[PDB]
Amino acid sequence: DTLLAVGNPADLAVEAIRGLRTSLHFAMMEAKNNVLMISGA
Amino acid sequence: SEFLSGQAAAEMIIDKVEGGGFDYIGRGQIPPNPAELLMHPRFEQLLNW
Repeated sequence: DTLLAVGNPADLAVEAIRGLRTSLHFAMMEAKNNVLMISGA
Repeated sequence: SEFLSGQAAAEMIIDKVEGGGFDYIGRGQIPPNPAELLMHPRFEQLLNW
């Protein structure tokens, strides 16, 4: 019940999430504001 | 690493290859947060200089 990005910062999943962060830093440009909404099916 | 973390200057990192003819900057000590270090603006300052 603790964040993976804190307990094991060198896990593969956290590396993939850092890749997602770098993707977002370019995707989230020229957006009308700085709000991100993560949803699902 | 020792430059990105801020505990070194831009001049003590550059060394000369013996049988080469080009300078180089080694990684240094392995950090615990590489990808988070590389985002520091000092990296861009180093490249611009």
